Amino acid sequence: MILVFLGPPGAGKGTQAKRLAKEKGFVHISTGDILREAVQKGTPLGKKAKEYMERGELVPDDLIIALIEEVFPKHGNVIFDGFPRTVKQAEALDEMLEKKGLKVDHVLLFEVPDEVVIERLSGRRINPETGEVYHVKYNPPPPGVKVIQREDDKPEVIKKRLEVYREQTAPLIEYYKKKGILRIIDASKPVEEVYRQVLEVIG
Ligand SMILES: Nc1ncnc2c1ncn2[C@@H]1O[C@H](COP(=O)(O)OP(=O)(O)O)[C@@H](O)[C@H]1O
Ligand SMILES: Nc1ncnc2c1ncn2[C@@H]1O[C@H](COP(=O)(O)O)[C@@H](O)[C@H]1O
Ligand code: ALF
Ligand SMILES: [Mg+2]
Repeated sequence: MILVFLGPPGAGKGTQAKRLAKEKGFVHISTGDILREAVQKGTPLGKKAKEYMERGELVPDDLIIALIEEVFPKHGNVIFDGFPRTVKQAEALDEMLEKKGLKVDHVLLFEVPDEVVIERLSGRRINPETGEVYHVKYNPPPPGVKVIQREDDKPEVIKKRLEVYREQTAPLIEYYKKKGILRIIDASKPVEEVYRQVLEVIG
């Protein structure tokens, strides 16, 4: 089974993907997590991607396409979390998979309004050593866990990221609808309820 999680920044895609992957054995491919690792390591990819990410812009397609060619699991279940994020990325994914006799089985759209997105992102905090994600209101970190606010979760950068999503990523909703594989979830609900809806799709 190959899944794509699609939706605005802060919709809860990572939160749900991490759980589904552990509980059901999917390989989790988060382009954001992988890119943040590259930046830390200072690889050619990381050094180039950094300033796009800091501005809330997308990293250029060719870099992301190469990244996915390099890490795409040969066999077994996969969740692509935050990839694809452009039409050209989605076209590349389809081509890659077809060469392997595979296809995307379901694309889960995490629907949530802007006001909710903005609250989730402005209260998001991360453990920079593990990538674990918390929320100051909805899931605060316990004692002993040092967390930070991502630079891209600043108010002006959140604004830009939502703009970028609407212009470049939201067209994927129609791209996948027209493949017959889009499934809608209400990602504005609390975490447990979102997860129930995820399980319903993949079942
Ligand atoms: N259903 C939910 N309700 C409330 N807060 C949530 C929910 N899902 C995730 N969060 C919190 O909202 C923020 C965004 O979640 P995250 O999984 O990082 O989203 P994404 O991967 O889509 O950008 C995080 O701070 C997370 O703790
Ligand atoms: N598929 C992608 N294409 C382009 N840039 C991406 C992609 N995934 C992550 N990014 C970059 O990483 C940032 C964080 O994304 P994420 O961690 O998925 O919320 C984005 O705002 C982009 O700068
Ligand atoms: F996957 Al995001 F901000 F959209 F961590
Ligand atoms: Mg994420």
